[PDB]
Amino acid sequence: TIQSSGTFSSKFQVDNNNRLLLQQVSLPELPGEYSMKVTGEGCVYLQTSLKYNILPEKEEFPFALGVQTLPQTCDEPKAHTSFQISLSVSYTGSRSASNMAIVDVKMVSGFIPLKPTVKMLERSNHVSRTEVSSNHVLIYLDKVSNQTLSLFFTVLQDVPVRDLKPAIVKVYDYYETDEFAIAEYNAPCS
Amino acid sequence: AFQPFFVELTMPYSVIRGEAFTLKATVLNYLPKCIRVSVQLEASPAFLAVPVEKEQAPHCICANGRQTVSWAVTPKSLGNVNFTVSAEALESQELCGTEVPSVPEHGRKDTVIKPLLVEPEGLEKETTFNSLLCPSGGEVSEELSLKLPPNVVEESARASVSVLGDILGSAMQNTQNLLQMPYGCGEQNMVLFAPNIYVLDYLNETQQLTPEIKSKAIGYLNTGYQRQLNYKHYDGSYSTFGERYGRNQGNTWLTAFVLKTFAQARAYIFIDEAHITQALIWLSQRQKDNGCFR
Amino acid sequence: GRNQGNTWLTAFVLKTFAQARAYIFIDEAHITQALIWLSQRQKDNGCFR
Ligand SMILES: *[C@@H]1O[C@H](CO)[C@@H](O[C@@H]2O[C@H](CO)[C@@H](O)[C@H](O)[C@H]2NC(C)=O)[C@H](O)[C@H]1NC(C)=O
Ligand SMILES: *[C@@H]1O[C@H](CO)[C@@H](O)[C@H](O)[C@H]1NC(C)=O
Repeated sequence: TIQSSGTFSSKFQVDNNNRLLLQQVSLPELPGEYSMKVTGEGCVYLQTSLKYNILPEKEEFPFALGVQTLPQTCDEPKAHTSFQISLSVSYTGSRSASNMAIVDVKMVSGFIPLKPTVKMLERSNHVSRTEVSSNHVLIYLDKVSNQTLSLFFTVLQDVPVRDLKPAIVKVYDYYETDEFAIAEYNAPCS
Repeated sequence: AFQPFFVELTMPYSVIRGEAFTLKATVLNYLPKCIRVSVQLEASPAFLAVPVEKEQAPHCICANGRQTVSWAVTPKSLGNVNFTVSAEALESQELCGTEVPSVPEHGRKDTVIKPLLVEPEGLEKETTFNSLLCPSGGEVSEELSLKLPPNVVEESARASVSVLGDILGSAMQNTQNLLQMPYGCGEQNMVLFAPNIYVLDYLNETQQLTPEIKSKAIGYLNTGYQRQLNYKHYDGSYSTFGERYGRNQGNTWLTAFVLKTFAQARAYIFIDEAHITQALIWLSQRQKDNGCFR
Repeated sequence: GRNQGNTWLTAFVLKTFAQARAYIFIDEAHITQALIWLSQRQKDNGCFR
């Protein structure tokens, strides 16, 4: 029994045949409250998940994703398409946890990379997996760094017409206690 | 095989909140005949379609006639959405050009139906919860409260539930892969042999998976252990390259992970019960009598 | 494989392998493996054949 605040109660049932049956049900309430009740013999476990978006406009935070997009503006008829975006990043909390794993680097709405493939192809800094996702970039496994490094890479304009809101590609995990340290900047050519 | 008409499009992408992208449509006549095609799109209140070519109809072209046909649209909903357009050729209008046959077969009107994704506003995540209930011929009930709305975005948040017991593993496409002797180093070799070992367990266990590549991975493992003969220590410990570091211990995940399977691997090629007791007896030594040894 | 061998020499030495375990290093693995090979040959009741 899946009962909610809004006078709502959906029932389900399970057996040897419903064993393998996924029973998906959602609700639209801003109230999130989930009373349940079952019966029978043995133990069994159900699970929940609550999807939602975040980061409308976060405020600044400890970590430094150093990204720079282009010469400060398109301001020319040829631009909005070819602009190499240079990204330059290292957090300091780097101690005795693991090898260098984390990154995320993706495209904005309507922008296709090529040479970005080839610049990642080049980079290798004393040790590297030459790892790649074909929408992202993975040259990270190495020893603890106080430095950063950087790179630069452009796109081609896949979208001629684009409503105003940016794309931002951030993942930021350094230490359990502190805030999780985001740093950001979008594309200005708009 | 042939069609004289085919539709190319603007694949939108998983796109931004503001949904006014650039949707176009283009059909091209590869038949030599100039034919009128009456066209429109099937829309809904699920989005805010906008007529770019409001007053005038994209009308008529000839063999390989290039025309770009687009509209503006700024949806309301989020998630994957299909877009249905239709393009039909009508008769009795020999006026767009000199003439218009417009007499196709059962593939009369060209219609295209396109699932495009819209990405919502903001960075995406979820929150879940985990609840069991185990009545033993009885009854148990639980309550779960589902709320963390700080710094919230418009109409963004939803949720669901399920439970499962699945049987019948279909398949194995998750299974296969391979790597080798690590060209860069003998350092990443620890992450080589470590999962390499329990591939023994899968050859036959799986009934979907590819045992042969795991029956190859033993072909490798018939060398894998030989490195561990080299990566061990004389006193008995193990390192990335082994001994020359005496009065110390080392990591034990890998030796603990393996030393069983060294004993499952002690069938095909022979490792002794000396290699396992020496591993062991090295362990017994590190134990203090009272303290959780430093 | 499934056999034993003479033991005068190994018994004669395995001590001095442990007196010789000062100058150049032989492990306490080399002596317990020698040993544990011996414990196996013992029956539970019979003076093993
Ligand atoms: C990054 O900073 C660390 C800080 O520990 C440097 O490591 C040592 O720094 C001390 C001074 O704090 C020096 O006396 C040592 O010679 C440094 N080396 C070591 C490993 O002890 C480190 O050199 C800096 N560079 C990187 C990339 O780690
Ligand atoms: C949209 O198209 C996809 C792929 O053809 C299909 O799986 C899905 O059911 C369609 N959704 C509809 C019919 O709205």
